[PDB]
Amino acid sequence: AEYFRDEEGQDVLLFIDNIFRFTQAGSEVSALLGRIPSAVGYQPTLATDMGLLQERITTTKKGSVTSVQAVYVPADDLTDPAPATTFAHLDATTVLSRGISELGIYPAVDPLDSKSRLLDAAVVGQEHYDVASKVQETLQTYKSLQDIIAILGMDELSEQDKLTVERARKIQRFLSQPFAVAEVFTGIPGKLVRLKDTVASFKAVLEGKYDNIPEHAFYMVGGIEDVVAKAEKLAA
Amino acid sequence: PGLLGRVVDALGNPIDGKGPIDAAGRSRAQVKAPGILPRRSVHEPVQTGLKAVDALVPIGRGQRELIIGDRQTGKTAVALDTILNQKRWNNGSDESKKLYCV
Amino acid sequence: ATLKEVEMRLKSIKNIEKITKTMKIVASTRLSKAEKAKISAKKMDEAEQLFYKNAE
Repeated sequence: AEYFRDEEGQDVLLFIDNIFRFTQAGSEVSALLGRIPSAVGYQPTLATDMGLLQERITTTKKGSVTSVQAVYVPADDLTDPAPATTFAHLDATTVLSRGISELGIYPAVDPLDSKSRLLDAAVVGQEHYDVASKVQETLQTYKSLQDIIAILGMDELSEQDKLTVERARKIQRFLSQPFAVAEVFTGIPGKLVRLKDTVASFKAVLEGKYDNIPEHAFYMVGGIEDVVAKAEKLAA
Repeated sequence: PGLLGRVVDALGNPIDGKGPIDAAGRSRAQVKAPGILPRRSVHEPVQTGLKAVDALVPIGRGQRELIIGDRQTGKTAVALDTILNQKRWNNGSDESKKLYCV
Repeated sequence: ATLKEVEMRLKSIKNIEKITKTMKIVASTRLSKAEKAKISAKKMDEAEQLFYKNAE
């Protein structure tokens, strides 16, 4: 990658997989190197070693490298030191959670646990920001109310809350998109949805201009056109 | 005094390359804390420009209040805001109101 | 783990406590309206019973 970045002077798009294996590997040979094991058996040089890898990857004047690094979070405990050390070092975190996968939502991305450096209102544009801010509040509300729905039921919630819950369930399955590489896994044609188009389509939903659409007509759709089309299909 | 506007590495070399450091001493880093008698009670305000911080947990000068919080919540952003507000007081010529941030 | 499974379960119990607390208070509020109604209703009933009793 350095050769590409520097000498060929081109942009790159690095990918490394799975970087927990990188941590783990170093931990093992640390032990063999005779160093007194550090916390949760990780190498005592973990920080600097991770640091050397990450620091080496950067966008210089010479080139630009867009790394995407997979990380395996052992037993989905991000509090474990190996993910936690990596967690700081990476610019644009994305968490893929067991629960969301289990909900049958593929991507498995955890919506309220996805933070990116560039997400700032100016950077992504005010409209993008505002739309996404509304999504975040709605989903977070849905989660807070989820416990209440669990014991009390949905009938004891506010009228406003009940509409918010209904939108949240719709939004939850509006996230679903079938992958192009899961024309093998699910055999459902993949979708590439333009950024502007997504902002617009989510805006409509939030405005409730599709509160006459059933929940399953948001499942594994694409754009706005698709939400409507799958509603018509289901209606039959 | 002259380390203002210098991004320097730990050694002391400018890593922003703003040339040789203007400095009036080189001092040991193993230097000790100021004695019981050399302290005075804190009472001089400092305003961080954050409404909640300034009212709910007011901060004074020479204070050592922790900022302990959840991982990568742009923890540094909350802190950085304090530095920015110091521009208002700093711009002024009253040396009581000049906080030279590090 | 032990540690986390304890903690999540304890959190559940805490949340449950909070909900049962909330309900109990709200129940008291709701109860006040209920009791008021029951008085008025019972008074109304007594008039009908006045006929039935006296009638045999």
